[PDB]
Amino acid sequence: INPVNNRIQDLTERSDVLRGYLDYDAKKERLEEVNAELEQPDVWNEPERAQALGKERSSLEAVVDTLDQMKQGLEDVSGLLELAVEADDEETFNEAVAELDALEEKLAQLEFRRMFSGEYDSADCYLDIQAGSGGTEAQDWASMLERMYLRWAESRGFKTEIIEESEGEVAGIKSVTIKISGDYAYGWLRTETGVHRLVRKSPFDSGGRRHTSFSSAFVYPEVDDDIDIEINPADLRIDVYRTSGAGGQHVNRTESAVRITHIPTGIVTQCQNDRSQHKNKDQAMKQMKAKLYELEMQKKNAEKQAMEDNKSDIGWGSQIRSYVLDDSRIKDLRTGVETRNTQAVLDGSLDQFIEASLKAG
Amino acid sequence: MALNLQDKQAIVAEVSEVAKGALSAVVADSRGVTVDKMTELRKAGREAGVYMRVVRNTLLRRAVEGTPFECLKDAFVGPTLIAYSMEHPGAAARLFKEFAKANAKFEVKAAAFEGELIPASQIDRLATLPT
Amino acid sequence: MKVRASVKKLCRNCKIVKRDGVIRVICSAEPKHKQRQG
Amino acid sequence: AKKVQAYVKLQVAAGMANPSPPVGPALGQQGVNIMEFCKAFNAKTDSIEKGLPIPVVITVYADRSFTFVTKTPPAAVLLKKAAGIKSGSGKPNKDKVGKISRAQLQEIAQTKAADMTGADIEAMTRSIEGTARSMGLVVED
RNA sequence: AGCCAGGAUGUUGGCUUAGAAGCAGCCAUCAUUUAAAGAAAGCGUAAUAGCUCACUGGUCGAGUCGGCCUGCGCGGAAGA
Ligand SMILES: [Mg+2]
Ligand SMILES: [Zn+2]
Repeated sequence: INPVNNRIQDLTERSDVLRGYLDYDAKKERLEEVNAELEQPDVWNEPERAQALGKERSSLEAVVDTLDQMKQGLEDVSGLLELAVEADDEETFNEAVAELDALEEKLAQLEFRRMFSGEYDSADCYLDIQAGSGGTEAQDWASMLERMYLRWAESRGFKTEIIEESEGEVAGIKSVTIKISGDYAYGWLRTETGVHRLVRKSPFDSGGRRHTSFSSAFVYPEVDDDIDIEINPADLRIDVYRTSGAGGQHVNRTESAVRITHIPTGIVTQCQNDRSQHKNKDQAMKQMKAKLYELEMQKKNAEKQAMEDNKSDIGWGSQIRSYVLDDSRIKDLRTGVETRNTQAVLDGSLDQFIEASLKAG
Repeated sequence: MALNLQDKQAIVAEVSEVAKGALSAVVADSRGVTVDKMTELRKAGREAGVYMRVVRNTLLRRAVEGTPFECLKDAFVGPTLIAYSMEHPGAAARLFKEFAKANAKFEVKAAAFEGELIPASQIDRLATLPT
Repeated sequence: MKVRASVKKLCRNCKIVKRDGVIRVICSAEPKHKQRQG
Repeated sequence: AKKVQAYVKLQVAAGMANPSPPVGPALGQQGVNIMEFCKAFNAKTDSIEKGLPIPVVITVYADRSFTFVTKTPPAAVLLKKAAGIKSGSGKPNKDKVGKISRAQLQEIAQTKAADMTGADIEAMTRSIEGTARSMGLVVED
């Protein structure tokens, strides 16, 4: 009896899923297609193609060979454990532990590769949550959702910084922006962008009347201080002005917002870190470009990046979550992962939806 | 390079070679190709390494300076690139017949080689010497 | 050829020449180094 | 007939032949049949350890006759196998790898001079240690 | 200063999970044989065939190579 073998059983079935993700058949089919095209006598005569054919080769060789490394590797680890239990070699028991873990460390190498983290997915990011309509019901949902995310990253260890927070009227905000410092911080949060539906009996009306509130959240990364493509001039606009009341221990003890707009395509960012006007406008233009950066990536998806124009515009990830409090049923509209624990996911038990969003993102 | 200070030490090393040696034999790499180099280096590092230095400093004031102690008749072999090679472990060894065999192997163009008169012989390659 | 008030050897093959008093700078390598005046 | 017509050096593996995938460009520009090159190394590699890095030397004659000669594995990878740590040196004497005894160096230098040339085993050991200090490898006796 | 040659074996050059047969990035910078050869001067480059400078010998066999203090000149200097 060995629970390590019970993990070898678990890792192998997961490996079948890891093979089930990448379409392991077509991986070996395409890799031989790069092989046949390099036999072509004009490899040296097509230089740019040659560096590209090697690029198509080397990118798959780090995956297909690893997939075959996990194939023949696991079969030997399947041998080294069962030989150890049936012969009682204490070192063979000790070595098989390192033999199983390294395969998971290859599964961990596939983990970031399956996540296909590119541009700024390994970097920190910013949040942007807007309140819906209907007075106090919307701002509470703005608040309760935001303060769930604030209690979320603290459990994961991501440093949180409220860049800007604009309180609506009665217990809640209308817009908020939070900087999330962390490794792969954009990677764990990118897929949460969209509109989040709240369904509950409102506490604001006598009787009952289950009310449906809406609120959206927008996650845009940190663009490495410069994208390397500055589209600055672009009808720039500064509007720096005093904010609500600095009452007692109000946010950052600043009340000095820097409202900056990007008139073409209508992008609006703002910052409320410090009293130094020149400091905030420096930080706000950083996120203005980042918000402009996510606009540039959506255009690729708008053509032929990941939409698959088959019949029509296959997408519209606006309604991505539904939070029904009085039925205790949280449903994700992108995968269908459901959970019957409201206060747990109101505390930050969102890993079940991250893996759900990791699949289609 | 330098003055007489560095110029003599190479000759003093040749003085160390004439201390117990005999039958100096020479070659001529005035035009020596890569393989004429590849032979004369890889063979020189692996044959003995001690006497197979290619001392082609054959000026009539430089190589003549090498021989005021053993066989001053070797002062005649100044011109037409000359690189001395005595034999330290074997007095009058195979390295008289060997260079002729080197010319019978790859060294076709080395047209000034004769070998010196320690045992009083020249140009004509010999084999009645203990190889 | 390049014309300047200050001419100098840009490479190792280019040499100096005083053709008809006019200081020139011929070059056996890249013709981009041919200079005049100076 | 004569010396050479097409002189190359290839094969960074010891049991993996594969004519067309990695060697394909260096076969057609050298007048080499793929399966002939695939099996000629296999005609030699069975007696030596397979999977390791062992180079080759190819000479082509004017009558299309391929004569192949193997060499010794490099210093930087064999010592990487002698130490077992797959690393180099990003920074010279900052990215350190691990120590190698002169007794470990003695078996190597005697083998590096078995397929290649040299004069002294210790002089070859200094050459290995010269490349060792060049790879960020700490060396002991 | 030319005319003739070498410019090699070294670790097929090692590491940022792109590649480097003296040359794009980061590096070293220790040798071997050493008359002497730097992982280096410029290009041919998916590291594709090579020719040369460093340094060193043979022949001719005399002076030569630069820097500085300065006299007098040249170019820079095109208008109605
Ligand atoms: Mg003047
Ligand atoms: Zn020039």
